[PDB]
Amino acid sequence: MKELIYIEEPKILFAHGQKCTDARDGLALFGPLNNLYGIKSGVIGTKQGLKIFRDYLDHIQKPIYNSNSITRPMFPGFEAVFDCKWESTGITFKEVTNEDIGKFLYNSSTHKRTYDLVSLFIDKIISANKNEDENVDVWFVIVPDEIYKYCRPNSVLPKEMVQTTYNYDAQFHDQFKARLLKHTIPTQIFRESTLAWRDFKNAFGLPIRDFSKIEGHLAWTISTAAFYKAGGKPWKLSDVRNGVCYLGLVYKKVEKSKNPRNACCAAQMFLDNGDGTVFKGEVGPWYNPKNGQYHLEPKEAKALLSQSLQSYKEQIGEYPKEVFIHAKTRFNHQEWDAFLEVTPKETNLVGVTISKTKPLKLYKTEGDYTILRGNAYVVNERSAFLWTVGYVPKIQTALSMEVPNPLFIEINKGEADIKQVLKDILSLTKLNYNACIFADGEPVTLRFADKIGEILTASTDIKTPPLAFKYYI
Amino acid sequence: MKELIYIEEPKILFAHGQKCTDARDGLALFGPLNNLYGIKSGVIGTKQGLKIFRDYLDHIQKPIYNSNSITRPMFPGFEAVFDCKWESTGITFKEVTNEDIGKFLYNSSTHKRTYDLVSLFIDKIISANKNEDENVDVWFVIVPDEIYKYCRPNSVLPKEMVQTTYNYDAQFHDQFKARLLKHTIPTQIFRESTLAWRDFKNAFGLPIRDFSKIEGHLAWTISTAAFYKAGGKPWKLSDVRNGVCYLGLVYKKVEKSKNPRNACCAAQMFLDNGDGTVFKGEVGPWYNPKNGQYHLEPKEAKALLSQSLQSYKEQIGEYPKEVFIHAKTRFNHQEWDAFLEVTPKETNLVGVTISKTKPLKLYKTEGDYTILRGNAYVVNERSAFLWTVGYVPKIQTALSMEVPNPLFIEINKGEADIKQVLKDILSLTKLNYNACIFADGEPVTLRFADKIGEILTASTDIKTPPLAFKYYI
Amino acid sequence: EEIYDSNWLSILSFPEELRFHEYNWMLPKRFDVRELTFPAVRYKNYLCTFAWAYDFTYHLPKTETYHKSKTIRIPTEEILSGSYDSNFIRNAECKRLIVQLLNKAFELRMKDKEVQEYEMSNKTAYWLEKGKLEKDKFEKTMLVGKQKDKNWHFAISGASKLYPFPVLMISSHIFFTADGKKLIDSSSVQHSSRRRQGKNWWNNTWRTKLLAFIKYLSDDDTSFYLEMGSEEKVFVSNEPVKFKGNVSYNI
Amino acid sequence: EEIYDSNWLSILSFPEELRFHEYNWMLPKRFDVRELTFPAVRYKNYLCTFAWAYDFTYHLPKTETYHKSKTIRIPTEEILSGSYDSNFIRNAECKRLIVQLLNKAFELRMKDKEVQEYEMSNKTAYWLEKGKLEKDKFEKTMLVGKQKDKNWHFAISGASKLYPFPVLMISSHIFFTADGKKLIDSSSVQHSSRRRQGKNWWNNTWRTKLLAFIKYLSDDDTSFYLEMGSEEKVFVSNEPVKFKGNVSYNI
DNA sequence: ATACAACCTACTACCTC
RNA sequence: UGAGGUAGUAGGUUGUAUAG
DNA sequence: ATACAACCTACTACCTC
RNA sequence: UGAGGUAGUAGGUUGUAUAG
Repeated sequence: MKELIYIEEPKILFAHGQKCTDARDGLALFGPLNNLYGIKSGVIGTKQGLKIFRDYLDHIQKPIYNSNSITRPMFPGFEAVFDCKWESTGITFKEVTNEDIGKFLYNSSTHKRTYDLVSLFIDKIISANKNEDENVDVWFVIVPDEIYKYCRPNSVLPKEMVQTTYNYDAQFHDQFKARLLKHTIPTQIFRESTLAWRDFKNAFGLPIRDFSKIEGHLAWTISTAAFYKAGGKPWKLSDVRNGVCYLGLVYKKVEKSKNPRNACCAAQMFLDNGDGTVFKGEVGPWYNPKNGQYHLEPKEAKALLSQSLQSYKEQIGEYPKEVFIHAKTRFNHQEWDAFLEVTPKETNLVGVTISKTKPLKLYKTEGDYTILRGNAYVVNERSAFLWTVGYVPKIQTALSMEVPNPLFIEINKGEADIKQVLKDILSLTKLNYNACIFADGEPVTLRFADKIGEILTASTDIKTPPLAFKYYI
Repeated sequence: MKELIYIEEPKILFAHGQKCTDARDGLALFGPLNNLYGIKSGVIGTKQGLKIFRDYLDHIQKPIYNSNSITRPMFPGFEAVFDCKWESTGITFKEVTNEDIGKFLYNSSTHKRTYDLVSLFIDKIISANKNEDENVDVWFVIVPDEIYKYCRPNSVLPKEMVQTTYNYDAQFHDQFKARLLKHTIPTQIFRESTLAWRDFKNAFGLPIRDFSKIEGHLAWTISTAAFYKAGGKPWKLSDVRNGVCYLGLVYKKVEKSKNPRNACCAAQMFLDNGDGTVFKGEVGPWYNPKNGQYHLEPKEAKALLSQSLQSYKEQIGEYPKEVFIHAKTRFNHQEWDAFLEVTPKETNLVGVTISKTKPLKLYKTEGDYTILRGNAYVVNERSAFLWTVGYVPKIQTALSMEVPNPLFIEINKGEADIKQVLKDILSLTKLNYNACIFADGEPVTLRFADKIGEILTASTDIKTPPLAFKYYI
Repeated sequence: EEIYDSNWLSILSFPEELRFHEYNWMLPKRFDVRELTFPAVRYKNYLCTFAWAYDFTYHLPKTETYHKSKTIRIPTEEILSGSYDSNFIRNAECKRLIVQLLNKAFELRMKDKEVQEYEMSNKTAYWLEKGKLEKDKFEKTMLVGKQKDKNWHFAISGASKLYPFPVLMISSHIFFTADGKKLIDSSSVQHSSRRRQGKNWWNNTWRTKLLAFIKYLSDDDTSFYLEMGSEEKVFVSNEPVKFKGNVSYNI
Repeated sequence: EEIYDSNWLSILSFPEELRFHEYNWMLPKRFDVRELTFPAVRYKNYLCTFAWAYDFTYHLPKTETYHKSKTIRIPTEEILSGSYDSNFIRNAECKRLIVQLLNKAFELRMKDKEVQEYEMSNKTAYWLEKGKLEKDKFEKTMLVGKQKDKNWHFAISGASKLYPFPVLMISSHIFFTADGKKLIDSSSVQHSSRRRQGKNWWNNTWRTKLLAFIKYLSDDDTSFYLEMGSEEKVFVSNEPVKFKGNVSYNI
């Protein structure tokens, strides 16, 4: 019998200075932090696909009800939740002719067809941004479903329908969002089945992406992403300690150049003067040679940490009093010495490793339900298991499907307090602005760093990428 | 006794498909064409200067009354006129410290100080655009008044206050708007005397820029520029013939490179499918060697006209049926043959020269008032004088101060109909979106082409400039 | 129906012939034609003028043996209509020659009437001295007045043109003097004073002064003349070209 | 207060000594230690094992003249506590050796009990044959069942670890057969079938099956053993490690 | 390179909407 | 440069014509 | 280059919010 | 890629140890 502590559910802040654990319930009742007068939407795609987006936006205009409101709260409509006018009138449409979208699609080479497909959309988006007087906050890009079948790695094109750049990723979304970074255009990619799906039917006749029970949460996530991309503050953390920068590092492979080059991307979160919460990318991607190193050299580690500390000072005025670096991978002594060299005397540096690999599963004695979320088995003052994925009563079930795997949190470097570290990671698991869910299974710094890395390993020709998340997520 | 015809006052279109001669009265009663839910304003400048902008925006929030409402209609407030929320709450502030703004100002060299001053603002604007989640439609840049004294050509710095890049213009505004073109950021520059002026006083004690009688029109022009820069349609033409592209050419000098290089910039206006009015830049700046040529070589003329025709076809589908090229300068046979070579058989090409140099002045027999605006002396089927600046009863006076000079309109090339040409130039004199006035004294194609040229002769390192006017005006 | 008064003075008549006298060697090259009493332009080896062959005898004693049959005199009506055009002279450059002659004649005629002169950036303007007129008011409209310590004067500049009609365009200006006789040397001071004075000069303040100055330059009740030569005179109407507009308004 | 059942089986006891026998020349290099009856790892010229010196006589007839005094046997309690560390062996690499020995012992013990084997990408899992159990239900919870034409079986994979405790982690898997004896060769088919079957396997459907399989592997009422050698056995508890949580909930 | 006429831009100053 | 208007400076080019 | 343990990412498939 | 979760494949690296 080993003791199993439980971290209290962190609370996020909403409009009027209110608090709630659930992001969906907080937004549905209290609203977002800032006031966006309206979202002017640009829609690029086939004229057939424009009808789908118009119908779906009209759908989300009205309140939406799902199968079980206790498990998944209903959607009260966009203008009621985010007090922002996102209408179907005033959208700027850029038609993509079916002939054009088919001419490049029917190609043997996946890389060339992906490059041409991405260009077909981004050229129109860039021209609309530059040489047009209309103002658009978010460019909603609708793609057909055969495209999704034949525009990504390992997509074998059928032989009967073959009719007819390699320095880029063979995936549509990553290259698409990588090539728009110079122009800073927030875009949202929609499959024609993600939008109105009842038309798309399989052999049995039921929709292949049958969302008959889950319209409410689909609309919730779509609306939250649209609000975030337009420059809105959905919610904020309320338990962030003063003088604490966080930073989170994720490594990715780059197949374009010989040797994966192991690009490292970081996401920085901290508190601002007053009460504002700062959460952005820290992107200077520091590429790592060797096939499987996944560690930073002293020069690049110094550059990364100096950039993060300077970004903190430029907004608060003094250096952070304590920094909690996260990473999926363990830190070795070389990069930690490099980090400590840049770090001043006052700042406390902590290196935390977060992984899902450890094969621990707690099955409860009786009852067809899994463990409560937030339970932590503190192995010792430097290592613990934390159940970020688990049961929470408000969502009426557990966030997983099978028995979840706990996060293994280890203070690889530094000293830190284990309970405080588990208290912050649980707080970090809340601020997922891409997904309007109760909580995330991984700390948001790691997830958004992974997204940044995925997008920036698609384009070789990037330079000084934006640090705002809306240009990636 | 020579006959003197009069062109009817052209009518512009407003919301609900309404018509009115006066832009101010049309906006005050009928509103703008499109719906902007709100204008999110970014303000960069000194903290002292932020207070001035906040106070002035609060001022223009309420209805404003001027000295004589018959001559200059009163301002009914921003939200009442443009049905758009432009509040003082929600502005994104970027402080410029007085120490920083003084460190580069007190410099002997005008070019270096101008470059550093421009950089001090544009770096903050670019960083806010890229690495921040706030959304801003227009970046309102406030500059002090000593800066305006010591940041432009031929500004002799006082010796007692001297404390301490040449490939750029020595003027703050032109370089400022030239260096932001890559990022497509609509900005508005405000002197601290253009905003709340009652604090700025001369030796006598009266404000140096005393606007005690003209608050209404000052607010009118400021609000119209702010609405246009945010992506709004203030008004549109209603008398544009189908299949008619216009285009207007203006030449400017470039002192940066040896030989003025006579950069040529064009502004294209035509009608779109349905009823929309297209009015944008046509900017591929075609530089002209020789010190005073002011004529285009066959290659550059072909490039210009091919670009304009292709831009028309890409939006309507077929080539224009008739093109009316305007220019301050006369066309020679070489560039006109170059133009006609690109032009198809169906399209009719007309080359019109517009100048103010001709010393004609009609003084009326009796009465201390000048001639009516719109009077035209048709010299012959190819040449005429047209009074774009003159009396119009609705504004209760004449648009000039002394006896105005008429515009000399000559069909230098092509055939054209003189009365139709004078009917279109008078219509063109209406769509000045930078100034909320009754009508302009020069056709808008020439004026906005001149503005584009002035901005693009400041930066040598420009490439594929945007064609939207909000990035220049 | 409204009648408008322009600033264009009609050129009522021209000399019958535009002459090109083959002075050649009789005309020294190192000599400026501006010191000639009558207007003349050195075109090729010809002297283009409306004057007689021996009108330049005082300045050119070597032309006393000139032969009149060498002149290639032209029927000016053909020039203005456009009929005349050949290798010797082109209609575009033959009408430009007459404009130069008319401009120089206007300058010399203004010199003859003893009106003070002020040089602008490009043109020259002719103002009136304090005391030249009776109390400085020709007709019933004052031409020279006071403003603080500056004596202000009304000046005009002339420029002959042939495109719409054969006309003489007149531009109006305001000039300032410290004592009424000598001109202020500061361009900025003169510009500021001119703006201040013109701040309150409306339609009838400009029109009446322009017409009064023109009537002062008049020599009879219908026109004045520019001296082409000992026998030839160009008559410029003192009544400006009038234009008739079919639409008007009232206060 | 709530009690939780983990998937970690406590390792109750270890052999007193971890032995490194200096087989040297008696051990041919071109020989794999996997064919040895008992777990052993070739470290330097030593054979690291918990077994006795002559337990490998059948596979190594040349070791019959080995001298027992050449062994550098180690007090395993020092290894687990961390006391033992020297130039000969490092505590980091001496605990990794025991994990390899325990993993190989688990594999051999699973081979001994005649449970069918399926290779994964990295690990190997042990499932039960259709008909091996009485009606295929050990204890009161079924381990092997039917789903359309696919006979599904519950399988487990073991991995010894020493970091939190000396424990054996067990991962649960579902495998499918076309006839109940031979395994489907399609990875995609097996993955889809496993997802379909696990769609409705909740907490007590996994926990009870895991505990039933462990109890099947049991040799007495409290544990089972992995055969280190002819005389040494590692005893792994059949009751998994239990955790006590101070907060719970109800439906 | 000088003179002219008929055409060109860049810049400063004041006044007014 | 919130704007538009009207001045006055400064420089330039083309077309001719005669001379270096 | 072979074996191991303890650590790593990239990709496809199904299920669920 | 509207999302999150759980699998199963595939490859890799480090640390040792013995051999080419």
